Amino acid sequence: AFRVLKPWWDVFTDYLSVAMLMIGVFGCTLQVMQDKIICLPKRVQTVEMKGLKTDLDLQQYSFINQMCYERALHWYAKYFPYLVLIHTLVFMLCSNFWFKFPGSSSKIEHFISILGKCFDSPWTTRALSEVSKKEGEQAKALFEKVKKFRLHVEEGDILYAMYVRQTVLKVIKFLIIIAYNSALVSKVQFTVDCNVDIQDMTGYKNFSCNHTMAHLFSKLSFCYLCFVSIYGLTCLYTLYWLFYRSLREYSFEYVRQETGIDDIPDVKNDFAFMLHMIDQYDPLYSKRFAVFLSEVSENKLKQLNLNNE
Amino acid sequence: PAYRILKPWWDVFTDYISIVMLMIAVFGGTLQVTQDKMICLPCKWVTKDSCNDSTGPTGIKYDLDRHQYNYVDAVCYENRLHWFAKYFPYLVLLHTLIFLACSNFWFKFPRTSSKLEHFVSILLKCFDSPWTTRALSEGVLDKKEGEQAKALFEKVKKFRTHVEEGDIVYRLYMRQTIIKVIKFALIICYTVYYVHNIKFDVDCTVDIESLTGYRTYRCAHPLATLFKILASFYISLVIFYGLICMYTLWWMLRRSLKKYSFESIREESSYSDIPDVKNDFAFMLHLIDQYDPLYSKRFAVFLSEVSENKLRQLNLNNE
Amino acid sequence: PAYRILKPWWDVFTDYISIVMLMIAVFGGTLQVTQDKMICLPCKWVTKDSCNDSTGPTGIKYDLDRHQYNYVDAVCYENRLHWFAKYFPYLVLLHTLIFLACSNFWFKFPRTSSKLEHFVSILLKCFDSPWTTRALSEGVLDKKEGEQAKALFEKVKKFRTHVEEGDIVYRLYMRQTIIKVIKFALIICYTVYYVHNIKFDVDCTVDIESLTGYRTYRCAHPLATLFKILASFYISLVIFYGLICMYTLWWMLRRSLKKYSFESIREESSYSDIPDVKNDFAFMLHLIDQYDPLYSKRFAVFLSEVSENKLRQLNLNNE
Amino acid sequence: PAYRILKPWWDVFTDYISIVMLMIAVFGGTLQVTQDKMICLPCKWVTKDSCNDSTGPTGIKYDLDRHQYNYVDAVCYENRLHWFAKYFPYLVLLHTLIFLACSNFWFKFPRTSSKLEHFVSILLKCFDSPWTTRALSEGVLDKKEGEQAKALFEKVKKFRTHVEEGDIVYRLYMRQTIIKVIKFALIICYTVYYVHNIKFDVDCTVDIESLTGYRTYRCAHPLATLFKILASFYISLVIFYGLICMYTLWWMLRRSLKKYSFESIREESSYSDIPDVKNDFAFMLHLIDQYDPLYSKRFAVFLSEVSENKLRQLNLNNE
Amino acid sequence: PAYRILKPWWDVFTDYISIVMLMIAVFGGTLQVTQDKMICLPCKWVTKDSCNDSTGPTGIKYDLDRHQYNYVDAVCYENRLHWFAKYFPYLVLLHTLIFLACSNFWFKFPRTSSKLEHFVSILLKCFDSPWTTRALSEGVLDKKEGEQAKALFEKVKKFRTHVEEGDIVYRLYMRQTIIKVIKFALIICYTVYYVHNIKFDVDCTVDIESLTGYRTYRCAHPLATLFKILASFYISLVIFYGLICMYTLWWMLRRSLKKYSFESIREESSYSDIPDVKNDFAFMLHLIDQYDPLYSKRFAVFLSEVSENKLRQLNL
Amino acid sequence: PAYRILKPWWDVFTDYISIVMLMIAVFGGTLQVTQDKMICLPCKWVTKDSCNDSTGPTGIKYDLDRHQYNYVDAVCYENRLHWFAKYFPYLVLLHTLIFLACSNFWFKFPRTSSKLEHFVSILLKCFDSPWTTRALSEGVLDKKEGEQAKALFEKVKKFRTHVEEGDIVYRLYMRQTIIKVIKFALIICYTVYYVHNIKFDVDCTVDIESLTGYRTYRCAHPLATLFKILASFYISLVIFYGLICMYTLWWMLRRSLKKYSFESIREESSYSDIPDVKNDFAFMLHLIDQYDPLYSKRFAVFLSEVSENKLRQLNLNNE
Ligand SMILES: CCCCCCCC/C=C/CCCCCCCC(=O)OC[C@H](COP(=O)(O)OCCN)OC(=O)CCCCCCC/C=C/CCCCCCCC
Ligand SMILES: CCCCCCCC/C=C/CCCCCCCC(=O)OC[C@H](COP(=O)(O)OCCN)OC(=O)CCCCCCC/C=C/CCCCCCCC
Repeated sequence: AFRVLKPWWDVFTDYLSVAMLMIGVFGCTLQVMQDKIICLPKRVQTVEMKGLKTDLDLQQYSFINQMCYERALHWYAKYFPYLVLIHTLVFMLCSNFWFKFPGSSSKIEHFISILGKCFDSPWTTRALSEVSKKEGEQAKALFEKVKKFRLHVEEGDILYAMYVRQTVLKVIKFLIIIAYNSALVSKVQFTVDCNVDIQDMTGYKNFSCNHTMAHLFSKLSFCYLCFVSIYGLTCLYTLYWLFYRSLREYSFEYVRQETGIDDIPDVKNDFAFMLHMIDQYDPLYSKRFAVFLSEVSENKLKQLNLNNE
Repeated sequence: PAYRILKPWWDVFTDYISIVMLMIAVFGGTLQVTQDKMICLPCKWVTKDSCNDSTGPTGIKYDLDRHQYNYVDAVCYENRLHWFAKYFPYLVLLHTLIFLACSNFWFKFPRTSSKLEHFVSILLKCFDSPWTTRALSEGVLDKKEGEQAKALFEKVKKFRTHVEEGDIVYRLYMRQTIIKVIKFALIICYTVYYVHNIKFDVDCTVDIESLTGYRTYRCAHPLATLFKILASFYISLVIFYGLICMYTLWWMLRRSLKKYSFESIREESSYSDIPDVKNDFAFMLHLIDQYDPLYSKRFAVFLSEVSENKLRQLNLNNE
Repeated sequence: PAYRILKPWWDVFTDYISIVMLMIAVFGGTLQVTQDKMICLPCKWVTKDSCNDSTGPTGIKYDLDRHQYNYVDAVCYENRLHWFAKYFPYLVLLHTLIFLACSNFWFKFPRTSSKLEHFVSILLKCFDSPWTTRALSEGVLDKKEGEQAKALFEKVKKFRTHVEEGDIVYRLYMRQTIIKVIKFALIICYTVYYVHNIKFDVDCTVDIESLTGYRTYRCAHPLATLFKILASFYISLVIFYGLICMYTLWWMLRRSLKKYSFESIREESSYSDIPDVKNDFAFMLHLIDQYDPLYSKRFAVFLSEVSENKLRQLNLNNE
Repeated sequence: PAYRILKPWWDVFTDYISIVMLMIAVFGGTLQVTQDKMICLPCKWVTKDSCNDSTGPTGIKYDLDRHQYNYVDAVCYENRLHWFAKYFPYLVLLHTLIFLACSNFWFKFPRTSSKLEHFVSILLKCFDSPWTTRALSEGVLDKKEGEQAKALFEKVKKFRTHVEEGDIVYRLYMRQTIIKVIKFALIICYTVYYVHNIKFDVDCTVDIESLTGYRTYRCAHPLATLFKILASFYISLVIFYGLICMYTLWWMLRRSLKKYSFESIREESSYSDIPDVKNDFAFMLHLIDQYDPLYSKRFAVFLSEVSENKLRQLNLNNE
Repeated sequence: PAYRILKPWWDVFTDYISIVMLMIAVFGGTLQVTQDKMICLPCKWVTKDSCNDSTGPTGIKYDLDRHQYNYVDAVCYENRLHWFAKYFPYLVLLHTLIFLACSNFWFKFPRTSSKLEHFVSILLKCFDSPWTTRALSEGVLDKKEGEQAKALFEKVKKFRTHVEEGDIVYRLYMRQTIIKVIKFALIICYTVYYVHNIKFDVDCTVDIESLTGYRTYRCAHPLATLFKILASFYISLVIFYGLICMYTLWWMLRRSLKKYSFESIREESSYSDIPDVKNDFAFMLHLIDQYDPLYSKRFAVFLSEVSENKLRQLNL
Repeated sequence: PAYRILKPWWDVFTDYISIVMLMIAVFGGTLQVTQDKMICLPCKWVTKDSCNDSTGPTGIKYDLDRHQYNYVDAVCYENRLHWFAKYFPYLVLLHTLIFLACSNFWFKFPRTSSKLEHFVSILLKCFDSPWTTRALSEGVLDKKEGEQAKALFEKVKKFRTHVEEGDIVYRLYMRQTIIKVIKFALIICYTVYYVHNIKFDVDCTVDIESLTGYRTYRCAHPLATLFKILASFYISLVIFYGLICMYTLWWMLRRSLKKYSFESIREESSYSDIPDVKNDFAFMLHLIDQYDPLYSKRFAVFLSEVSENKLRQLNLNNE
C-alpha cells in the first residue's frame, strides 16, 4: 500500500487527471457526430419576404461542408479532444513515475513496511514510557531490522531526484499546455468564413459556415484550461515544498527536544525525503520511528533485556 | 470497505440523492448531445422584426432548401436559445461532482483519512473482541485472546494519545457541510430563477437575411418540456439535499460535538472510571452513535483503567 | 449476503417483479428517446377546426417542405399528444425506483440495518454452533468449543436485552408495506384511467396556420400500440405486486407478530423453559420462520435457561 | 456454488437452449426496434380496391411527399402488418422469461430452497468426510475425525427426520416440468400456425385516401425473411426444449421417485441394514444418482446404523 | 475447474480460433444488421430484360421518388441478392457455436464431467502428495503423512476399479473430433463454392414495373467486398481448424489410447511392477502425457504394488 | 495472475503499446463502419476523362437524384479509393492480434506453460520459505516449517533434474521475439509506403455514364486526414514496438542465457559452491534477474549443496 506516500497534492492531481480524461473522452464522443459544420454560399442569387434559391443539391451542400471542414475550420477546433487525451495520458504516466520505478519501489516498500512494524510495535510506546519477554525479543529483532534499513536505503538519493524530475516534467507540460491552449482557444468560433475554390464543382467560391458544437468545444476548452491551471498551481506548490527547504536532509531535533534521548541522529538523503513524505501523511510516524533510530536507546534496551532474562 | 458505520442516515440519503442527480445529468447530457435541436420556420410577414401572424388551405412556400433550414436552426439554437436550456445537464453534472467531492473529501484527504481509518479499525477490532463480552458480562481466558486483549488495550491507549489532541476531522466535516448548504442555496436560487426560460416556442431574430432571405423565425425546441420536467425534478432533489444538509448543520450546532461524555455507560455498567473524551475522538464517537450506540458501549470498556487492572490481574493469573 | 433469510417469498417475488418493471421502464424510455415521434399530415378539407374527410388516383399535394412537416410534428407532439403517451416510461421508472427504495429501505437505514446485521450474525452463528448439534442430539468437549458456546450464550442474552426493548424494525417494515400498497393503489388507478389515451391516430389542432397554411392535422403515433402492450403489461405486473403486498399486509395483521410463541418448539424439544420473546425479536423470528423454521429451532437452545444449566454443568465437568 | 449436482443433463440442456433462445429474443427485439419498417408504394392502377398490376421506360410519378410516404408506411404497418411479424421477438422474450422462471423457481422459493441447501450441504460434507473412504474400504481413525464423523451421523439422522416428512421439492419439480411442457405445446402450436403470416410483400388497404390520394398500397417488409428464419430457428429450439421436457416428464413417471431403493448399493456394499428412504429424500437421492452414483454410495454408509455401530466401536477403541 | 490439464495444444488452438470466429460472426452480423443495404439504379435502356449500357454531359432523370428507390432497393435485396451475401454472419455464428458445443460437450455432460473431475482431483492430489516425492527420491515418514498417503492409495485403487471398467470419455472425445472434422469439410465445401456469389455489382430483375416503371436495375452492394475478405479470411481460419483437427484425429488413430503403457516410466524407475491401465484411465493418462510427462511419471508410483509393499513396511 | 515476475519491463511496455494499438484499431474500425464514405460530385466539364475546370453566382445543376449520388459514392468508394485508406483499421487489428499472440504464446502453449508454471511455483514458494530468511540472516524452527524446508529443497533438486534437460522455453521466446521484429519491419515497410494514398480529394473515373450521365467525379473522403494522423500515430507506436523488440533481441545475443553463472551471488554469499545451472533453468533465472534480482538471490541459497549440508545439520539438531 503506497497510499501512505501520496500527499494531498498527488491525490488532487490524480483526480484532476481523471477529470481531464473524462473531458477528453466526452470531447471525442462529440467529435464522433457526423453533422459538424453547416455552410451556405455567400452572395447567392409588413413585407413579404422570400427565400434565396441557392440552386444546390444536397450532395453539393455536403461536399461544401466537408471541404470547408477540412480547409477552413481550424485544426484546434477539430483535434482539441485528442490533444486533451494525449496530454492527460502523459500527465497520468508521469505522475506515477516516482512510484513505479524498479529500484525506487523496493525502497518505498521497505520504508513503509518497517515504519508500520514500528507503528504496531509495543517497544515504541514501551520506549516512550521508558523515556517518560517475547515483546523484548521482537523489539531486538526489529531493532536489527532498523539498522539493516539504515545501511540499506540511506546511501542512495534516487527517490528525491526522481520525484523532482517528475514534478519538473509536470510543471513544464502544464506551462506548454496552458500557453498553446490559451493561444488557440480564440480559434474555436461558431461563425467561420470559408473560401475554398470549388466554383467549378458547386458554382460558388465564398461560403459562410457555422460550427455547430463550437460553443460546446469552447466551454470544454475553458474547463480544461481551468483544470490544467489548478493542476499547475498544485505542481508549483509541490515544487515550492520540494525546494523551499532542503529535503535532502531531515533534522530529528524536534524529537531531540521532545524525547529525552539526544543520541538520535539526523539522517539524510532518501531517508530524509521519505521521512518528509510520511510527515506530510502523518507526523506521529517519524516521532515514533526516532526512538528506534537511536543506538543509545538500543543499549538501554539491551540492558533492560539483560536484567529481565 | 467498512466506512458504512462512519456514514449516518443523512450521508446515506445524500449519497443516494447524488446518484439520482447523476442519473439526471447523464440522461440530460445524452439527450442534449444526441437529439437537442430547434425546428425553425421563417415568419413570412414581418412587422418591425416581429411576426405579423396573419380557395382551400394550401401550404406556405418558403423556398428554402434543407440546408438553409439547417443553417437557420443552428444559428437560432446558438444565438437565441437560452443558456440554461442548453447547458442544464452539464451544470447538473458539475454540481453533482462538487457535492460528491464535498461528501467524500475527508475520506481522501490524508490527515483526516488516516485518523478515520485508525478509528474504524480499532473500533471494529474492539467490538469483535471477546474481552468486551467477558467484561460486559460482569477465571477462564484463552492465551492468544489474552495477549490479544492486552495488545488491543495498549492500542486503544495509543489511539487516544494519537487522535484526541486534534480536531481536523470535525472541522473538515463542518466545512464540508457548510459548503454543501451554501452551494445548495446558490443552486436553488439560480435554478428556480432560470427554469422558466426553458420554453418550447422560441422567437429568434438572427439577421441571416443575406444567406436565407428572412430575418425572424419561429422555432420549436422539442426537448424543452422534458428539460422543464428534469430540472423540476432536479430542483426537488437539491431541495431534499438542502434540507438534509441543513439538519446536519443543526446536528453539528445544537450541541458541542467536540466533547463526548460516557455518563450513561458508567451509569449502567460497573466500570465508573471511564473518562470523557474530547475533539475528534468525541466527534467520531458521535458519528458511531448515529449508526449504532452499542458500538460505543463495547468500546468504553477499553477506555477504563479499572478494566486495565482487571485484565492485567486475570492475564497474570493465566500465564 | 446472508440477508436472504430475512427476505420471504413475497419480498423475493416483489424484487423480481420490480426488476421486470425496471426492464420495461428502460425499454420504453429508450424507445421514447430514440423513436417516439408523430407523422402528421394536414387535412385539406376542414369544417370549423375539424377534418371534413371528404380516372387514376393522384397524390394530394400539400406544398409543404420537409421542415414544415417536422415543425407540425413537433408542435402536435408537444400540444396534442397526451402526457401519458409521452411520459409513461419515465413514470414507470420513477415508480420502480420508489418501490425498490421502499423494499430496501430497512437494509440501508442505519438504525434498522445495525440491528438486522446484529440479528443475522447471532442467528447464523447459533445455526452453526456445535453445541446446538449436541443439544438437539440429546460429554467430550473441545475447550474452544466450550468457551465459544458459553460466550455465545452470553451474547444471546446481551443481544436480547439490546433488541427486545425496541420495535423499530417492525415499524419500518410496517411503514414500507403500507407505502407499497397505497402506491400500488394510486398506480393502478391513474394508469387504468389514462391507458385509453395511448391511441395510434391523434387529431391535432394547434393553430400554426401562419407558419404552415393548415389549421388541423391528422397525426399518427407509431409507438402508441407498443406502449399499450407495455402499459397493460406493466399494469398486470403492478396488480401482481399489489396482491403480493396485500398478502404481506395481511401477514402482519392476521396474528400479533410482536408476541412470538415458542409453544410448538418448546413442546417438541426437551427444553420446555423457552420464554416468549417480545417486539423486534419476535418479528425477526417470524421472518426467520417464513424462510426456514429449523433455524428457529436451532436458535431456541440458546434462549433456554435449562440448556444453559446443562452447558454450565458440562463446563464445570471439563474445566 | 454447488447446486450443479442438483441439475441433471436435461436441466443443463434446457438452460443452454433458454440462453440461446434469449439471444434470439434480444437480437429480434433490437432489429424490430431499430429497423422494422414498411416501404409502401401506392398502386396507381386499381380495379375495385385491388392492384390492377398493368420510347424508353420512365418512372411512375405518385406526387407524394416523403411525409405522405412515411404516414402511409406507419398506417400500413399498424393496420395491415400481422401482429406476429411485429411482436414475435417480444413473445419470444416473454416465453423464455417464463421458461427460466419455471426452471429456477425451486431455487428461489424459500421452502424448497432451504431443504435443497440443507441436503446439498450435508451431502457435500458427507462426501468430504474420510470416514466414508475408511468404511467403504471395509482402527485407523483420528480422534477429531471420529468426533466429526459422529457429529455427521447425528446431523444425517436429524436431516432425515427433518426432510423425509414432506415432499414439497418433488411436487414443485413435477409442477415446473408440467408447466414447461404444456407451454412448449402452446408455443409450438401458435408459432407454427402463425409463422406463415411473416411475408415480405404485404398488400395494405387502409383508407387514407383523404390524406394521401390512394387507397391500396403494396408494401415491402424488409425484416420479414430474417424474422421468418429466426422464427423457424426458434421453433426448432422449442422442439428440442419440448422433447427434453418430455423425457424429464417420463423420467418422473417411469418409477416412483418417492420410493428410493438402495438395493444395488447395499447389495454391493457389506452393510445390508441401509433402509429405503422415501419422499423428498428419495427425490434428491435420485437427482444425485443422475449426476454421479458415487455420491449416493458414500451417503449410504452414513444412512446405515450398522456403520454407525462400527464407527462407535472404532472410536471406543480410540478413546 | 482446473481443466486446463485436459486441453492439449490442439484444443487451445481450436478454442482461440473459435473465439476469433466468434469475433468474425459478431462483426459481420453487426454490419449486416446496421449497414447492409443495396443502392439500385434503374437501367434506362432495356434490351430483352437486360441492361443495354449505352459537349457537356447532363445527369439522367429517372423520375423516381426516394421511396420508390427504397422499395426497389428492398425488393432487389430480398429477391436478387444471393443468400450467402445476406446470411454469411449468421452461418458463421451457427458453425462456431456448434464448434464450441463440440469442444465443451464432454465438460458439460454430467456422465463424463463427473469422471473427468474425479480423475483430475486425484491426479492433482497425487501430484502434490509427499509420498510421491519420497518414492521418486527413492525410512522417514510421519504418522499423519503416512495416513494421508494410505488414504490416497486406497482412493486410487477404488477409483481405478470404478473407472477402468468403462470407456465413455474416450468415446465422447472421439465422437466430438469426428463431428468437428466432418463439419470442417462441409463448411469448407459450401463456403468455397458459395464465396464467389458475394459481388459488388448485381443485376436485379424483379418485375415491379407497375409500381416503379422499370424492370431491370443495376445494384451496388456496399458491404459485399468487405464480407468477401471476411469470408476468405474466415475460410483460412477454418482450414487451420480442420488441419488441427486432422492432427487430433491422426493422434487418436496413431495408437490405441485405451491402453496406456507405463513401459518407459516403470523401466527407468526402480518399480518395474507398474501395471498397464486400460480404457478411460489410459486415455486420460495419454492426454496428461500430451500435457506434461512429469504428471504421468509421478502418478505411475501410486499404481505399483511394490511401492505399496515399501510403504507398508516403512509404515510398519 | 502470478506471471508478472516472468514478464520483464519490455514485455509490459509492448503489452501497453499493443493495448494502445488495439484502441487505434477499434476507433478506426468504428469510424470506418459508421462514418466512412465518399461525397462525390460530377465534373460537368470533362476533357479526355479529366475535370476541365472551365451576373451573380449560381449553383451548378447536375440533375441527379439523391440515389444516383449514393450510387456514384458507393461505386467510387469501392473502385477508385485505395485499399489502405479503406482497410487500415482492420490491418491494424490483425497486426495487434498477431503481436498479442506472439507475446503471449509461451503462456498458452502447454509444453512451455507447464515448465513456466513449475518454475514460478517453486520459485515463489522458495521466496516465501522461512528457511530463505534464516539463510540470508545466517534456530527456532517449527516442525511444519522444517518439513516444508526439507521437502521444498528436495522439490528444487527434482525440478532441476526435470527442467535442466530441455531448452524449449528459451527457443520459444527467441522465436517469438524474432517474429515480432520481422513483422515489425514488414509493417513499417508496407504502412509507410502506402500512407500517402490516404488522400482527401480523390478523382474517380468509374464509367457509369449509362446510369448517371457522367464519367468522371471528384470525391472528398472525409475520414482521410483523421485516418492519416491515426496511421502516423500507429506508425509511431510500431516504431517504438520495433525498437523495444530489437533491444530484447540484443538482450538475447549479448550473452548466452543458457549459461547463467552464479558468480556475483556466490562471491557475496557464504555458500560458494552454488553450481552453475544450464539451459531453461538459466534462461528463466535470467528473466527473473530482469524482473528482480532479489528473487534469484533468495533462490540461490536453495541450490547450493553447502546449504544442503547446513540445512541438514540444523534440521538434525531440531529433530
Ligand atoms: C453530461 C455528460 C453526458 C455524456 C454522455 C454522452 C453520450 C453520447 C451518445 C452518442 C450519440 C451518438 C448517436 C447520435 C445519433 C443522432 C440521431 C439524431 O440526431 O436524432 C434523431 C432521432 C431522435 O429524434 P426523433 O426520432 O424525433 O426523437 C426525439 C423525439 N422523441 O434519433 C435517431 O434517429 C437515433 C438516435 C440514436 C440514439 C443513441 C443514444 C440513445 C441513448 C438512450 C438514452 C438513455 C437510455 C434510455 C433511458 C431510459 C430511462 C432510464
Ligand atoms: C426483446 C426486446 C428487448 C431488447 C430490445 C433492445 C432495444 C434497443 C434500443 C436501440 C436504440 C438505438 C437505435 C438507434 C437508431 C434508430 C433509428 C436509426 O437511425 O436506424 C435506422 C437505420 C436502418 O437502416 P438500415 O439497417 O440500412 O435499413 C435497411 C435494412 N438493410 O439504422 C441505422 O443505420 C442505425 C442503426 C443504429 C442501431 C444499431 C444497433 C444494432 C445492433 C445489432 C445487434 C446484433 C449484433 C450481433 C449479432 C450477431 C449475429 C446475429
